[PDB]
Amino acid sequence: SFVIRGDEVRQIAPGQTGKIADYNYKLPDDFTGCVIAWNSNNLDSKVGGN
Amino acid sequence: VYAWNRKRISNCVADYSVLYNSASFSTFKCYGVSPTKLNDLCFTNVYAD
Repeated sequence: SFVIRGDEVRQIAPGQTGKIADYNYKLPDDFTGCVIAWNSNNLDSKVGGN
Repeated sequence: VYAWNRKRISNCVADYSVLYNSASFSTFKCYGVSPTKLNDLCFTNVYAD
């Protein structure tokens, strides 16, 4: 578990691309499991940025 | 979009990694090529519309 920008929800998958997938958290091409995510703007954002 | 812009690109170093890192693009979809390969693959011509 972790937090990302919503634009990066695209990157968390087997065989995917870009700076999160390549450089922060990598899934194998034969992953066996589930990916789950939810918007957390009301929890994790702050009026001065978090 | 009735009369779209066009350019033939030739004779250049095409580092797509700037565009690949700029994932702020709402979509970046490829057909017949995986986008990862574009810095290792190369071409006679490219056309940008």
